[PDB]
Amino acid sequence: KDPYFMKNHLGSYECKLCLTLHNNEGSYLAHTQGKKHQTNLARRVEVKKFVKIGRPGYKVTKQRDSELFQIDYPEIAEGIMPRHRFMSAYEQRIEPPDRRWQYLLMAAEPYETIAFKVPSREIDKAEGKFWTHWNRETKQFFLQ
Amino acid sequence: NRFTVAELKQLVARPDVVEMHDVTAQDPKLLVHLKATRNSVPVPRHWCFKRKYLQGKRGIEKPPFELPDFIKRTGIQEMREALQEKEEQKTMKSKMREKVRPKMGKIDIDYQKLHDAFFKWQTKPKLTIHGDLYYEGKEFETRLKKPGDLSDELRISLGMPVGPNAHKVPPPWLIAMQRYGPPPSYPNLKIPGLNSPIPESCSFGYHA
Amino acid sequence: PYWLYKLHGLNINYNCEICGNYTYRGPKAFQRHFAEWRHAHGMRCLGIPNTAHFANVTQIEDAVSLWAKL
Amino acid sequence: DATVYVGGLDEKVSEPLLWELFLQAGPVVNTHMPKDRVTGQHQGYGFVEFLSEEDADYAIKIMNMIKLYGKPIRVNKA
RNA sequence: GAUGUCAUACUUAUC
Repeated sequence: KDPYFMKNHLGSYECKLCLTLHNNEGSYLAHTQGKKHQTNLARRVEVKKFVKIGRPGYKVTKQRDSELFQIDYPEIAEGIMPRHRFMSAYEQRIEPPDRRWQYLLMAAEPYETIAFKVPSREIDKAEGKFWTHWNRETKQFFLQ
Repeated sequence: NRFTVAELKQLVARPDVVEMHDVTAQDPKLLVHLKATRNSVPVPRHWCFKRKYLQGKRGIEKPPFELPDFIKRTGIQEMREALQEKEEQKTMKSKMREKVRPKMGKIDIDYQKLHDAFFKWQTKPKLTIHGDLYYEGKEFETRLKKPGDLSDELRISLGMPVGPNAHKVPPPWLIAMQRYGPPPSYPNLKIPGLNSPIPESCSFGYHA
Repeated sequence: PYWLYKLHGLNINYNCEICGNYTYRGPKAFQRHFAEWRHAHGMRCLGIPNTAHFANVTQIEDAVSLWAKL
Repeated sequence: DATVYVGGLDEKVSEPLLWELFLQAGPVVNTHMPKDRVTGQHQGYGFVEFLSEEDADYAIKIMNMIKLYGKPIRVNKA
């Protein structure tokens, strides 16, 4: 099984390892033994479906600070922290018109997501690890 | 005696036709005048090689034959392939027995279909000009595009369905063209949604 | 190998004064590198555009004279 | 200043396809795609040199949301 | 790519 000897479109034999040609069949088998042929041979989804959704009543309180929202949540009995994220109003269930604002929504696993619309462009940061906290001893979330 | 390439380029009115090998010839001015003529043909590139234009496509794959539509519309190629498949399975005794009592009527497709294919169904091939010469890599250089237009392969690779509506048929980068403005490299370029009507210019670009 | 370098015209020192007096080990290699990005970036510092008339141009003064003559 | 580096492209992308993709924002003078001659495959990066630096900067700043074969293509100044 | 000895194969309606 020689991977270099092939048949051309003229009824001959071609060796692509040394780039040689052979007319008859006796010259292709005799071209493997030699110095040039030897030199050429030597050179070469689960967590989303199991999440319970009961949609309880959230308790969010906003306060205009100057240099902050506080959400009171029940005991979740788990290490999963509620995540906050800022999204646009273009994606909705009914797609209502004149929706060109942004909304910061906080979502948890045993509870529903609470969303607050922000008319301003950029007045704060919606990062989870920058200006957010979640006290598990009192079970209260703070977003600044 | 022999001038350099810079003097031959400055003396001749067309310095683009001057080469490095023409400076050491017997007549640089006559060669510069003959190479920069109107109906002149350049020299082939195989005159300075070392393979005589026949040792390049040694191991490269090549098709055996490219049959046209007029020769393939007569059914002679399938009959020839069937005869070659039937003749390759016969042994020496079957080839020696067919020489004394041969079997007539191998194909017998038609008699006037070939004349109608060569006279009425004749198609003109894709010819070329007399100045366009041939080279070794001329059969593989097929890369030799327009602003405002997109091909089917580029639209399939980028995922942009071309339609009559200007909602998704322009690419989503063109909104950046709504942010910064028109490109300075093409002042006469017209894009739909910014400086062209959306139902009128359905080609997603026009060079006016 | 020495025979493949002697038959193809390699192992010959050539000086190119356009791209900072660089060295080239072949006439065909220098002709291939003349229509390249390095020679174009070297010629763009002097203000000469990348055209076909300055293909065989080596010196900076001859290239400047060819750019001023056109 | 007139050359922009385009990265994040797949191996199935070709040089005429990249030229037709780059010609939508401006005429490119040259396009260099470094590829290995041993395997015959691209490296996923290329350099497009235009006729001016402002057109190359506009093509680099206008190709920040281009997606080819599911992969986002990044354009930077070089 | 060149040299020097052997083999294979082809063309010019050669005899």
